[PDB]
Amino acid sequence: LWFRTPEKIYIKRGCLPVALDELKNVMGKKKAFIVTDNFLYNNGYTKPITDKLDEMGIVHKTFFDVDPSLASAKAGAAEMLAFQPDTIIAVGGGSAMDAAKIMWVMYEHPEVFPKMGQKAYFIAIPTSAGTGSEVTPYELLPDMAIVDADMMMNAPKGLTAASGIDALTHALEAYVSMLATDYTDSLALRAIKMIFEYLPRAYENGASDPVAREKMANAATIAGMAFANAFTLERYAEIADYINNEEKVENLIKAIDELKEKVGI
Amino acid sequence: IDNVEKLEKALKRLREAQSVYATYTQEQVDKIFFEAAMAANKMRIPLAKMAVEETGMGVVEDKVIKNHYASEYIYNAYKNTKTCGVIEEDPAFGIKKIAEPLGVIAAVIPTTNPTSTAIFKTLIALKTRNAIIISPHPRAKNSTIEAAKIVLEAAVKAGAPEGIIGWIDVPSLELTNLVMREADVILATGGPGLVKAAYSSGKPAIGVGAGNTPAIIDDSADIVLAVNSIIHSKTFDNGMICASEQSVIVLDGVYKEVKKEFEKRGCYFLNEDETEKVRKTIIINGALNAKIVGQKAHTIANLAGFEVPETTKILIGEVTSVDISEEFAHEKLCPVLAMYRAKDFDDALDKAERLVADGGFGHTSSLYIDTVTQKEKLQKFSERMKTCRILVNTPSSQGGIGDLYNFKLAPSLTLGCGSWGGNSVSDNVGVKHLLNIKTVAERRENMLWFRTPEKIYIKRGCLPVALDELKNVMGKKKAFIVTDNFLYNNGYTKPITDKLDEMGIVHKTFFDVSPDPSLASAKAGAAEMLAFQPDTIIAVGGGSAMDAAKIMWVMYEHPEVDFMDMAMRFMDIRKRVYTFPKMGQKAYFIAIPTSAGTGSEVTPFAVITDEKTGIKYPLADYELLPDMAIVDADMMMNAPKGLTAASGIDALTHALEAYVSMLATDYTDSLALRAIKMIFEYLPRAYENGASDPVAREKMANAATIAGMAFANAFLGVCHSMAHKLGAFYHLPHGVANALMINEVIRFNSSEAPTKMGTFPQYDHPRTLERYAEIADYIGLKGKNNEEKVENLIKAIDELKEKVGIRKTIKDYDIDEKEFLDRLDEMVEQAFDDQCTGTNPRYPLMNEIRQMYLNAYYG
Ligand SMILES: [Fe+3]
Repeated sequence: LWFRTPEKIYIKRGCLPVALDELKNVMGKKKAFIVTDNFLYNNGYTKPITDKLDEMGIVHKTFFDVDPSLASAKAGAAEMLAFQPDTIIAVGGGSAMDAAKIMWVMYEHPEVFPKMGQKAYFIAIPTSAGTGSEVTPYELLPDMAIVDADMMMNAPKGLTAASGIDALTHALEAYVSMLATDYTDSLALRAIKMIFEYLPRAYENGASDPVAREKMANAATIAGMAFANAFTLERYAEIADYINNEEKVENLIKAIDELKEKVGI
Repeated sequence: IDNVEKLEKALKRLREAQSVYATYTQEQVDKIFFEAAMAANKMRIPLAKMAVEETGMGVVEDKVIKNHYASEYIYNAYKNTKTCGVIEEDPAFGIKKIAEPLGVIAAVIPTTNPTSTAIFKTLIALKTRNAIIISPHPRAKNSTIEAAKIVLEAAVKAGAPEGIIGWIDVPSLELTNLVMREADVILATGGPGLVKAAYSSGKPAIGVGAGNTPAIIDDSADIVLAVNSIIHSKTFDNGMICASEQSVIVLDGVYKEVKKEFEKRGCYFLNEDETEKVRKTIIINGALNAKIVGQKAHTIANLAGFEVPETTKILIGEVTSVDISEEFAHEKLCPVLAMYRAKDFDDALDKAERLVADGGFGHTSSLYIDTVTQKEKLQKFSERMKTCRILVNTPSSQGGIGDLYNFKLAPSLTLGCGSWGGNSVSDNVGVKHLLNIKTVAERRENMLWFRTPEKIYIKRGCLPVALDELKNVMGKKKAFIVTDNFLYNNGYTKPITDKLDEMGIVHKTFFDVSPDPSLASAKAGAAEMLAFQPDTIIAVGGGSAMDAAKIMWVMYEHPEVDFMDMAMRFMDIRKRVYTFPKMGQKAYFIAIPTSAGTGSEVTPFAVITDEKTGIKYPLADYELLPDMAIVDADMMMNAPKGLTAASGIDALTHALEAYVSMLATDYTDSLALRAIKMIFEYLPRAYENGASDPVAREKMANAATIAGMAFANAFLGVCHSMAHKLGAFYHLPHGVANALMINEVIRFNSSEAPTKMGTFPQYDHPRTLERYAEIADYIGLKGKNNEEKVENLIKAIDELKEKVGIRKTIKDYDIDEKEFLDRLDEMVEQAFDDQCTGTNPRYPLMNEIRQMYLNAYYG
């Protein structure tokens, strides 16, 4: 077995500026390539990142044209090759991160796993709390991950519910998986317990309950780690007890149905 | 207002008016500013005539220009500047500036600029929402008063409070002294005698200095431009304006052309007798003559006693000395000018500094030079003059008040001279000097992290695979194996050297590491590494070998590093004074544990014994994380009984203190809980059988690794701060020392009313009892009231200690009572001054640490 995670994972509210100032100017990077989508770029969710990269001396280029398509990935790779960046920042979560990873692969290896750590330094910043794509791939694994609730305060209700259910599903299959070990078991159990407590609060109040949003972000990250490191009746019984080993499955499925009802699925 | 009582009443009414005016919005202030600027601009011509008639000096046209400047440019500069409420707002942080007003201002007006300065000060006071009191010079009083009226009425026609500008009709020394002592802030002007009283009154003040300004002309200069600029600036308002050139230093190379250009355009050069006459005329009885300021060159010459053509503009007298005794080296607000002869640029710089230090210290200075190829001379000039306003190719009178010839310079009168002149501004006085910026702060939290070594391989028999990976993807060629003598003598490194000797890797081993390693062994290992120059480092020992290998790695990649500098205590890991050097260029670090409960294969700590005094110094930084962690049960199935028990209890203490620590997040919480459960579930079986229970041995190693990650990301507490010193003083094993103190630290931390807390932003209130309750619930214990659960946890820990053959107290390990008592006083101080102590939730004191030690010893 193994255990692979990104080099640095930074988690707290308001950690985006400090995670950039204290490292990016320290490493001496001079060029940045932000990759986002139309919606986030238009609403101005990339403003703090460009504002931070403006205070210190880095020139930045934004690519906001991206389910992703391979044609968009090739266009982004061509744009990267023309711009020749050094740091790649992926913002948006989900499709945006996969697209950015593919662009990174094609930009650092135009011949097309090969070793891609020479031309670019990859940073992932999620704006959704369901995918956990910043910690999952093993040569696609990002070099750094920044998790803060400020980027995820104003998510819509349907997206919030879908993201929560996706994180729950990831945690459940990470715990049940045949390759699961103690590390993934502990992470998945923690993620499930945090999901069964704060998802209704995040779906009801939304931005009015920042604690629930931050807990959902952390649970999404833990579930992503568990899924990345881990791709039966006793397992489900232990999960239910943590939250005659036959009725426990029924109670767990009833609780899952109740949670789905609470978020309007 | 010519007596005290009326002045006090005026202050009272001005304070009442300011209290109302301080709450106006942006639009009202904008309208008032616009109306006042309109009135002041429209009344530019009569004011200049009145000022010239009353003061008896100056040129009416230049005063018109000055009034028009003080209205139009002042309005244009701060036309759309925000001075009302929130200015800067950073949502990520919690900072917010409000920019409140200042209060009532006591403004002093000189006699050289009666109306323009009054207009400027009144406008900047109105824009900033402050009241103002004008104290006019006795020579120009009426004119200044009129200026204020021209604004005041306009202000109250836009919505300003009635008594928002006030003035003293008849000024006197006692009245001025009293009015300075009452206003919150003083805005002084008029040079020495008044600025000293402003700065010695008990209230904050903003004064201005004045004096000589030197103009330098060198070989590579535009002669026509320099001469004409000097003439323009000197003749502007007959030199009665401040910052006008008082002396010009011309180099030897272009003296003739400069002199010819000066005499071509209306300048009169003085011979010896006329120079002496002007000397006697200018300074009388060691003071400036009051009948010379603002007068024409012809008038000055007639006062001296000789006649000059009616078209003469400047009187120029060539002199040689720059000392105080030279009357031509002093300030003179008149068209009289002095010219110096210089040999090279350095002589010009020396004369300029000698002339600016004695006179206008901190005020303007000017240079004329070709700033295309003579870049070095410009930098030399810049890095030499104690001058707040250095001008290049610019007339000084119009350059000091800079919006005409240069931009991005604040347009204003009241030229600040900085600390050199006894002032506190060192800049052009704008609106930002009349504001009280107040900041709003919101509670944030420190950024946290999750840092682990990459490529952590977890499987029995996986060492062959992970060591074969070394050649395919990485392809290293040299290997250095750091172990201890015990495992080397018993052949515990045989598989590794067998795997390396299979293929093309040259390997060397170092086995001279004793338990509790010393720094001399670190030097020996670093020297051997330097001699061999390896590409990989492998540590195949449990507790001491990893620390030794890490310190040899540090001393090998950076031989110039110092241990005492590198082993300092800090408060924040990311704010430490000493920054660890990067370690990724020479060697590759691999850790292969053989004792379960150390966790050093995944953590940034390393403890080293000094051997000079005998103190175990722990040092921590994330640059020490190995690049490869290989854990395999095969090399851990032959541990003794006592060693296994010590390792298990040390791992349990690691997990408990990681869970309880202030730096605790969900990651370390889950890891610590899993490690805690798996240690209780499997430790006795591993201790009893050992070789016959492979499952228990694998589970113990897995739990040890989980706990290692847990406290690698969340630092430990005071239990280790005590156990380190206890095991260093009496040669006790680390696990045993941890076992004897955990059940007392648990009681120490679980207090709803602690004497002190751990001063961490996310640690809001004492919550340790609840955390211990969660631990008890997860481990499978029963209780109620959140109190019996902690007691049952303590009982379970005691039973676990009893099961693994660990005694009950310190005294059971043959520790002399007198020796213990004689060194407890010195050991407590060392226990308190430890790196881990700063992370404990309760932050123990000295007496409480001593009491814990006594309770541990006496049971
Ligand atoms: Fe320890």
